[PDB]
Amino acid sequence: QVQLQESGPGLVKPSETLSVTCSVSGDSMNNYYWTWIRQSPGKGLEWIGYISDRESATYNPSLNSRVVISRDTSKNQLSLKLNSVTPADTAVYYCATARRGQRIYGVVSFGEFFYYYSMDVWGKGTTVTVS
Amino acid sequence: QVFYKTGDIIGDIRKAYCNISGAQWHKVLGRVANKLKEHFNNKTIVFKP
Amino acid sequence: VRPLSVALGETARISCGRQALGSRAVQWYQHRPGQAPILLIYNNQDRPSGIPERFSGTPDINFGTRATLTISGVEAGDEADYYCHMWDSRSGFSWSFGGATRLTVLG
Ligand SMILES: *[C@@H]1O[C@H](CO)[C@@H](O[C@@H]2O[C@H](CO)[C@@H](O[C@@H]3O[C@H](CO)[C@@H](O[C@@H]4O[C@H](CO)[C@@H](O)[C@H](O)[C@H]4NC(C)=O)[C@H](O)[C@H]3NC(C)=O)[C@H](O)[C@H]2NC(C)=O)[C@H](O)[C@H]1NC(C)=O
Ligand SMILES: *[C@@H]1O[C@H](CO)[C@@H](O)[C@H](O)[C@H]1NC(C)=O
Ligand SMILES: *[C@@H]1O[C@H](CO)[C@@H](O)[C@H](O)[C@H]1NC(C)=O
Repeated sequence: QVQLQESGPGLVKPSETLSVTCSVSGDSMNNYYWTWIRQSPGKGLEWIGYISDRESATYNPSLNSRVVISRDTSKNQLSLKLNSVTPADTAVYYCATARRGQRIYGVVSFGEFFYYYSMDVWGKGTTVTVS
Repeated sequence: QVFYKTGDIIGDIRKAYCNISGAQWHKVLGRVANKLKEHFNNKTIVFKP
Repeated sequence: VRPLSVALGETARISCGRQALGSRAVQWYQHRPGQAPILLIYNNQDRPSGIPERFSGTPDINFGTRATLTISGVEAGDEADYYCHMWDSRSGFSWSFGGATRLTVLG
């Protein structure tokens, strides 16, 4: 069973590199696509860019590719590096697993499949504020 | 005078297509190839797009 | 964000705020404050493993039908917010979850 524990710095200096990481226990590392969730206070659930098991990371265009993520093979951990942070962006972070599923509504040969992800496991949550 | 134009697609956007069974088409095309061999000196018959 | 009240002891249906532009495969997640949210329905058809049948959704048969989430009465788990995540062909990837819907029960 996955005991999803997130390493929480608690306080991060503004305009500095961040190390916010989630640990995964007793699970295959490349079994599912790896995704992260960050919810600002007084805001709806916001999903930041996910990283594939092929070490290719989708990025939210709003974040301007500030986040850099590289999954650590040894530590079973998803290391997030956030640069030039501000008090606004810092918030609670959630670690999640995404199951890629494709919905086909026509001829696959032409190409009418779109991939939709399902959040099988959700993060416990770690709250980080600027210091 | 009313000019009828295409406004939008309600739903998915899907390419138009025509489906032809491969087995029946290739059977008939083999028959056509033999009949063309009869009139074309038993040469190998090559259909190309 | 405007929460919708739910009748006490009666199952209630919430309609997804955003509208699909094509064939849709919605994702439903029930957020839990201070804990890990639990996914409710995937592909709007079948419940995930370990999830009760209390949550069900409309099929995508035909067009002109809106996806909905079913809940069982009112409880502590039902009180917390849940989200509707629309996946339609035309829009593409759905980066934003969307507006939140919350259950409120009192008296
Ligand atoms: C010509 O030949 C091609 C093959 O070369 C053939 O292509 C097939 O086209 C059909 C549609 O006519 C596709 O079937 C789709 O499959 C999806 C999922 O597999 C199904 O969607 C389910 O049903 C409804 C949606 O309508 C929804 O309530 C339900 O929830 C959906 N399922 C899920 C899990 O969400 C449908 O059966 C259908 N989708 C539609 C109609 O939108 C095949 O996938 C195509 N197969 C290939 C190989 O491309 C085509 O039909 C042929 N055309 C003729 C005229 O003969
Ligand atoms: C075409 O453009 C007009 C105006 O830019 C817009 O109102 C209309 O919805 C568009 N149609 C499609 C199919 O995009
Ligand atoms: C075309 O349609 C007919 C009847 O609708 C069916 O019997 C036949 O198999 C179809 N052919 C293909 C290639 O789908």
